Formats: sequence, structure tokens, C-alpha cells
Amino acid sequence: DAAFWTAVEDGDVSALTAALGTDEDSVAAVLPALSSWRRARKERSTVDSWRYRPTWKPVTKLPQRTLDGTWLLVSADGVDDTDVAEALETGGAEVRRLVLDESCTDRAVLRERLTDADGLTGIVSVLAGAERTGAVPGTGLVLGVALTVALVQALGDAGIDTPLWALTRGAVSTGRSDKVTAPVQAQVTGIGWTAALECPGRWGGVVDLPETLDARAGQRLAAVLAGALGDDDQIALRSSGVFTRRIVRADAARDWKPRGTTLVTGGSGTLAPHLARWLAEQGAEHLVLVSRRGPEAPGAAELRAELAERGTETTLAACDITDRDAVAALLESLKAEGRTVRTVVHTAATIELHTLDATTLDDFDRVLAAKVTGAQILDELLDDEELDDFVLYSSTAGMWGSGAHAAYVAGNAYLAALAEHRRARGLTALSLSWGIWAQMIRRSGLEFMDPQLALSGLKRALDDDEQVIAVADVDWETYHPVYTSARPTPLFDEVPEVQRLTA
Amino acid sequence: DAAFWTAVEDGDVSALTAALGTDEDSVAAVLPALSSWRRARKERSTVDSWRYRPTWKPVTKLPQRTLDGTWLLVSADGVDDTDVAEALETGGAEVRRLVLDESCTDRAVLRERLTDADGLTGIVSVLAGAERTGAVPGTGLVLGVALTVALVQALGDAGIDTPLWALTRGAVSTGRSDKVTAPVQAQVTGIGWTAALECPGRWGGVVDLPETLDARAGQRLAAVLAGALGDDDQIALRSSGVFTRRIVRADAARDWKPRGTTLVTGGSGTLAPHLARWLAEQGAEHLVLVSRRGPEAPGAAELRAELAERGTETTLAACDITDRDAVAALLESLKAEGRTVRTVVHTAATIELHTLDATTLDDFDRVLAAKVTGAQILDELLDDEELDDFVLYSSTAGMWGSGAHAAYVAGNAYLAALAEHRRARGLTALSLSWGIWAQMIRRSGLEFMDPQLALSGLKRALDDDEQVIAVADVDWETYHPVYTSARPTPLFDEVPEVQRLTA
Ligand SMILES: NC(=O)C1=CN([C@@H]2O[C@H](COP(=O)(O)OP(=O)(O)OC[C@H]3O[C@@H](n4cnc5c(N)ncnc54)[C@H](OP(=O)(O)O)[C@@H]3O)[C@@H](O)[C@H]2O)C=CC1
Ligand SMILES: NC(=O)C1=CN([C@@H]2O[C@H](COP(=O)(O)OP(=O)(O)OC[C@H]3O[C@@H](n4cnc5c(N)ncnc54)[C@H](OP(=O)(O)O)[C@@H]3O)[C@@H](O)[C@H]2O)C=CC1
Repeated sequence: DAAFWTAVEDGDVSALTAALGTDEDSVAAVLPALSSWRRARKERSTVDSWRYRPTWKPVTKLPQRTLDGTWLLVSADGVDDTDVAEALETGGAEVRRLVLDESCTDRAVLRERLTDADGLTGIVSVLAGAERTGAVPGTGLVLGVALTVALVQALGDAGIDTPLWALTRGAVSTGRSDKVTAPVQAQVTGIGWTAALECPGRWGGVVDLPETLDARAGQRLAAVLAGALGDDDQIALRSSGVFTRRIVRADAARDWKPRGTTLVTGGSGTLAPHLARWLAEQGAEHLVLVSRRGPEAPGAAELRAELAERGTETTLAACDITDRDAVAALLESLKAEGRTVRTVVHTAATIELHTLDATTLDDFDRVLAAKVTGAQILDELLDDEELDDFVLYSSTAGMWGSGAHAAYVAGNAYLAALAEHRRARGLTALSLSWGIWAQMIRRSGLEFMDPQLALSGLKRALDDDEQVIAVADVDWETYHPVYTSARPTPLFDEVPEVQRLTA
Repeated sequence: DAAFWTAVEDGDVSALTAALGTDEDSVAAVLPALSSWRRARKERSTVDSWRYRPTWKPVTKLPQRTLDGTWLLVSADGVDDTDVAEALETGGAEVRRLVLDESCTDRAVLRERLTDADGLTGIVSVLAGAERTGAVPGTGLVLGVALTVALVQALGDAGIDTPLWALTRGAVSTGRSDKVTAPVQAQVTGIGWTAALECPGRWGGVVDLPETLDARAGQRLAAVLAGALGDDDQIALRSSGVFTRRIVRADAARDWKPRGTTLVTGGSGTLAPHLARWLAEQGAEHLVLVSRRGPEAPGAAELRAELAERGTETTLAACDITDRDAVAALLESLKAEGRTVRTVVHTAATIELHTLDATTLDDFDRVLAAKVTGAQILDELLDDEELDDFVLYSSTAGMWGSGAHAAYVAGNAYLAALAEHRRARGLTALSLSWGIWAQMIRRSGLEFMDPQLALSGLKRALDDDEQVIAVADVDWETYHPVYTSARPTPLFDEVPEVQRLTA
């Protein structure tokens, strides 16, 4: 068999006409079409091993357990704690409220408030409630987001090794009819995931909270906070009970074709070229590539021409997607040609590394602002009528944590949520998590992907009206052990090849 | 893939010319030859899962251990015990010699000698040394063979539950240059294997002994007898150390063609017809089918004709292979045509069931005498020059034990040994262990085989100048558990599918 297929895989051989004994003239009559059919099969089959979804697994049996000692409950602005204070009280603990203000975004200012606060038993932050937007210049950062990075920083500054937990509400979808209601808080989740990795000694976990925290949910939360679930840190809480998160392989409904005008942000970018070629191969009649540099960008003028030869008019535009009125200018402009944007693809991003201890608000802001303010602005303006697609580029760094990627994970998890939140209200949106496209890097367990195969991923996704998926080549037998080397986790236990390993 | 091959497997479809897109006229031009190539592949691949060899696994680390209490050492005629008595003495035990005589072949007569012999610690029989041939009328049974069945019978009669062990010397080949020197004793092995199954409470095991039992080998034997090896009952002892037996799958060198005259015993038989057809398909120009009935046998005259149409003169002969002078008559006869017998195939057998407690010497003799005296007689007479093949038909009931098959196992294990003994002296011989050919039976874990596939087994064997192999379809996941239900054993641990199960 391997012999047989190898022979057809390469072609230009008679090892077959031997092994089969059918003349020879009727071999190369069939050979290419068979050689094709297995090129195709080989490529569907590999791609298949690249797709993954995050999913929520019910906890069948929640070990009964209560809280002990003292717990600091960290809020801000006008974030209500009561409902959560009550659960910790009735769950057996003594509660220290620590309210914060915008000036605490400063890690020095904040550490000054952690006096009379050692030998705590646990810490609990409901800073994700602080969704307010204009309260820390000159950043565009969300209040609670900043305070969160602050809080983590101050505690490592102060040397407080007591375990920290973050609570969101409305940032996860356990599925069913569990709408995402506050995509913003998924930023904190994002940091949470990452802090798990960076400072595993003092990170508890993160918990989405149900619309209403009743008594049972109270008790449940208290048990989770206590330590009930061991190493299981990503947790949702519903009135139906408790779920922990897993990453699963996707199971191996229509067609898809680029109509009207297609917008692509991050045009000056690295991946942008592959996508634009690809889209021109799908019959794209007009591509708008947007990017601050835009026209006068290092590959801009030649790929413009390369696409103009295949029949695709591609207008380069210079615009900053962080600019409500520039983008509004451009959008309203084309509508006056008049175009119709049927598809947006949002690759606008600046990937800068940075650790949580090191980073500053301004690094954090720099990384987020393009992806994020990008999407909200696109989300505000775009017509939402007729435009049948709205694809967001994302990363596994953001379907789960990565060391030193806190902001990018924060930004990427927001994309997914904003995607889930839009679908929730009946609007189209796909957040797709790549995946590294084509050595220091490659030993981490990640493998690089062919841009075309990788775009096969995206085709399938677009055909299937997905809302969030990953497309990535992972060698789990080296990835997993790297990943867990400090902190252990069940996040990947349901990935078959990761099971074999565990045994 | 399964789709793809199914389509070609059955043929007469265009699901391919679709899935491939290569016209359609050039599909059925190739389809049959491809459809053939996978018929062939499918059949090599199944057959492959049918082949097995017995093999001997070195015991790396022999738990140090000695013997305790009293051991009865059972001999006969002029079988020397000393060398073995000394090992039990120096190995820490008190020794009761119990010599037997031909009249003890009677289980009543024998039980009268087991008075003053309870609360023994173990029993040891070296009855396999009694290879003498004319000492129990009217049977042709080997002395020690009969005494062995006797001994087992008397002990269950007497209710003595102390564990029994049988020693042979020269009946196994650990491989290397380990010649088989006394094929006869493998009969006792054969019973031994079976008694393991029938009365597992009082059976110890069986041990081949090295040419010379020195002190180290003494110590080793004493440890084996003590209980060192636990559940491991088939054991060889060499100066290099101790081996236990395993059944392994064979690994998936020339060609083979039936020349001159081919002799087939068991001609009137069930399998004989398939073989004769098969041999006529290999270009056999003359088949001698021998069998007491011979000419006037239930299918004889028509298969004779059926083979005469394909060009193969097949002479039916009436002869009893238990008759040194009849067989000599017939052999010498044909040489006077003159023929030359190039190939013998020895299927002459009477498969009657019978338990060890129930059986009588005469049942035991009936079953053996055809297979066995058959082969010795063939072995004595045949020219051994020019005749390039000498195939013996055997059974897994005889590559290992079966309940109630003691005699057939005894006879089948002798075939293998006589095969190994002939090769040892540079004579050709193949003992092939089938395998059931095509429901009460089939639930045991055995599956029936196509006569043609099954003969593919034999082809490969004959091409490869094998000396002993099995060809059998076994469902191990039901066979193994049936097999071990009373008595546990490692005999099959090295068969991959039996490992999975154990876990
Ligand atoms: N490359 C890879 O292998 C991987 C990529 N990804 C994801 O895929 C996407 C593409 O990555 P890649 O192309 O490598 O990233 P790049 O950094 O190459 O692309 C960023 C593009 O966005 C533009 N951009 C930056 N800031 C702004 C702004 N304020 N307004 C408008 N445009 C801006 C930049 O153009 P300009 O500077 O001209 O404005 C640049 O061309 C990313 O969003 C990333 O999350 C995920 C995993 C791996
Ligand atoms: N059938 C199966 O599925 C299996 C077969 N086997 C092995 O394959 C072989 C063939 O089995 P099968 O054909 O079923 O057995 P059969 O009982 O059908 O064949 C026995 C043949 O040998 C002849 N025979 C019996 N006694 C004597 C004698 N004293 N002299 C000459 N011939 C004698 C008989 O003919 P007549 O009475 O005319 O003399 C009979 O035709 C056997 O040796 C067996 O060990 C192993 C496992 C399964």
C-alpha cells in the first residue's frame, strides 16, 4: 500500500503496470487524476488534524467544600460586590473589601493599599465589572483591564503569594442558549489564562459567573474558590451547575464565494498577501487593502499589480482603523462610488511580546488597540445588512494562554467573544485562531503551515458558517509537556494524542 | 479510502470516474487489474494474521529457591533416576523412588502402589525415558506414554492433589544448534500440556532436560520444580539456562512446484480433496491417494475423474499405513512402474475426542496409530534421496494443549518433533499445524478458513522450507479468555492482541 500510493503520489512509474499488469498505455491515462485525488485527500486529512474548538465540560460531581480564613475582595469604581460578598460570607469566610480608583492603575499607588493584607487565605477580583472606557490617559484601555494588570503586578511586588482569582460575568458561552453579553471581560480572562503561566504560584483561576448569583450558585462558587477542582482553572458557573473548559479536535453547511467588495485590514501585513492572492483565486472582483502605510507600503504596488492581472481591482487605502472618523470617511466614501462591502477580514495587529511584571500600560495598549478598537469600530460602522461575512484573525495565543503574550491573548480572546456576542444578536462573525504560518519557535511543539492549506482551513470555516475555531499544526507530544512544565492543566485532556501521553 | 477501495473491490461503478474525473472509458480498462491486485493483497494480509511459531524465551532472572518436604520420583523399566535424584536431594528434598512395570499401564494396578504416599510435596515423573515399543498388547503405544496416562489417572483416582511434573530429555529445540534427539518423548509433553487443562489443580508442568544434568542445571531444575516460575509450565533447561515457551505470530526462501509423483495419505479424507485439486492446479502430473478404503471410497471415483480432466493421473490405492509390509509393497510397486515420489503429505488421522480420566489405552492407541506409526513407517521407508518434500498435517491441538484431546495432541506434537528431528539430521520435513477449515466450535475463538487461503498458507510454507508453523484463524479476544478460564498461562503473552487484552 505505502509503496502503491508512493508510486502514484510521485507518478512517472510503471511499478504499478507491473504490480497490476494492465498494459501500460492505460496507466498514465488515469495516473494524474488518481495522483490528484490523493493530493486532495492527503490535504483534507492533514488540515483535519488542525482544527480545534474550545468547549465546556460539565462537572458531574462537585466535591463539597467551604472557604476558610480571610479573603480580600477587590473591586473598583461602582462595581457591586455584595452578591459576591454574600457568597464568600455564607460560604464560610471573613471578607476584606478593597475598592480601587483610576489612579491605582499605577502599580506603585496600588501596592500602597496592600498594607494590613498579608496572611490572607485567598484573593478575589471582580475588576472585570469596570468596563468604563475613558479613565486612563492617554490609553484606550478598559478600566478593569488595567487595574487587573496592576493588581497582579503589585502582588508580586509586595511578595504576596496568596492565590488570586478573577471573576467575569457574561464573557463565556457554555453553549446552549448561553449568550455572551459582555465581550469586553474576556480581556481579563485572557490575562488570567496568561498569569496562570507566568506566576503559577499565586494564580487561582478565572470564573465566569451566571446572570444571577443565587445561594446554590454562591455555594458552588465558594467550593470552586476553596480548591474543589484542583488544577482546573477556567470555569464557568451556571444555575445548571459548573463547567470547566477543554480544547477539542473538531469533527471533520453550504458553499462560499467572495461577492461585492471585500475589505482587508492589515493590508501592509505579512499574511495579507496570501489572503489577497487566495481571494483573487475565489473570483474576488474588488479588494480594499487598508493599513496606515497603505499605498506607499513595502510590497503594496506590486501585489496590487499581480492582482490586477488576474482581473481583481485592488485599491490600497491609507487609514488608521483606530480612527472612528477616518474609517467612517473611507467607508462612506466607497459607498459613494458606489461599492458594497460584503466581506471584512480583520488582520490589523501589532504582535509585541512582553511579560506581565515588565509590561506597562502603554505596551498593553499598543498591542490591543489595533485588533480591539479596530473591531469595535468596524462593528459600529459596517452596515450589518447584506455583508454576509466578518472574519477576525486570531491566534492560539488567545484561544488559550501564552507566556509573555498577555496583551495579545487579551486581545485575541476579545475577538472570539465579540464574535460570539455578535452571533448572539444574529450578526455574522467568525474569529479564526491561527496557528503559525510558514526553529527556536518550532521546538515549542508548534509546526508552521502552508499558506494555501491554512487558507483551506478558512475556506471550510467560511463554508460552514463557524463562529470560532482554531487552525493549527501542533505536535502535542512536545507541545503539551512544554506547556504544563510549571503549571499542570486538563485543558487538553480530551485531545486523543494527549491522552496516550498521559498514560 | 474505504469508499475508494470498496468501489474497486466490487467494481462496476463510476463513483471513481466521478471522484477521479478521468473520462470513464479508461476506468474499466484498469479496474479489473486493480480489483485483482487488492483481492491478492487482501488475501496475503489475512493469511499473514494466520501464521504462528512456537518459540523459546530465555528466563533472564531465575528466582533463587529450593525444594522442601517429600517428592516422589516415578520411573520404570530401567530408566535411570540418579542424575535426577541427586538434583532433588542436593536441592533440599527427601526422595521416594517409585519404579513401575508394564502391568502398571493398568490404572488399578498402579493405584495399589500409591499406598504410603499422601501428604507428598511434589511428584516427578521421568516416565518419558521408557521409549520401549513392544510391551503392552495389543497396543502399539510407547511404554512411558501409557504409564503416564496411567499415572495421571491413578492420582485422580487416589485423590492425591499434589502437583505432578513430567520430565523429558531431547524432545524440544530451543533453537540454535539444539537438536531434537528423541521425538518420541514429545508425546508426553503433549499429554502434559493437556493435563494442564483437564486437571489444573494437581498438574505442575513439563520440563525438557539438557543432555547432561550437572549441578547448576540441578539447582535450576530444583528451583523450577519448587515453584520459581509461577504459572509458567512449559520449560526447557539448557546449560545456558532456562527457557519458557511462547506462541508468536510469524513475520510476514525460493519457489515450489510439485514434481514427479506426489503421495497423499488420508486420501479418503475430508481435507484430501481440497489438497488434490490444489496440487493439480500447481501442475501435479501424478497423485497417489492412499487410504484403507482407497478405490471404493465415498468420493474417490469422481475426484479421480475431476483430476483426470485437468491432466492429472491420480491412482487410488487401498493400503493401511499402519502396515510396514503393505506400505512397503505399494512403495516398492510404484518404483517398478517406475515412479519417483518427490512429495509425501501425511494427513492420515482419526480424530476421536476423549478425556484423560475416561480414555483407555485403546482409545489412546486408536487415535495415535495412524498419524504416528504412519509417520515412522513413512520415515523408515521413503528414499530420503530426491524426494524434496515430506509434509505432515497437524493441528493447534498439538502446537499446544486442548481439553479432551490428549491423544491427538500427543500425536500432533510428535509430528512436529519428528519434523525437527529429521531436519536435525539433514532430512526434509514440514509439520504444518492447521487450523480449522470450512458454530458450537466457532465460539471457542477459532474461526474457519477457506480451503484455498488455507492452502496459500501451505504454499508459502513450502516455498520457505519451513519445518514447523501454524496456520490458523483465531479470535484471541475470545479464544484467550476461554483458554485460561481454569488455568492461567503466559504461553500467548507475546501475541500483540493478547497483550492489549491483558491491559
Ligand atoms: N504571522 C503569523 O504566523 C500569525 C498570525 N496570526 C494572526 O494573524 C494576523 C496577521 O498577522 P501578520 O500579518 O503576521 O501581522 P502583521 O504585523 O504583519 O500585520 C499588521 C498589519 O496591521 C497594520 N496595522 C498596525 N497598526 C495599525 C493601525 N493602527 N491601523 C491600521 N493598520 C494597522 C500594519 O500595517 P501599517 O503598519 O501599514 O498600518 C500591518 O501591515 C494577526 O492579526 C495575528 O493575530 C496569528 C498567529 C500566527
Ligand atoms: N478437518 C479439519 O478442519 C482439521 C484437520 N486437521 C488435520 O488435518 C488432517 C486431515 O483431517 P481430515 O481430513 O478432517 O481427517 P479425516 O478423518 O477426514 O481423514 C482421515 C483419513 O485418513 C485415513 N485413515 C484412518 N486410519 C487409517 C489407516 N490405519 N491407514 C490409512 N489411512 C487411514 C482415513 O481413510 P480410510 O478410513 O479410508 O483409511 C481418512 O480418509 C488430519 O491429519 C488432522 O490432524 C487439523 C485441524 C482441523
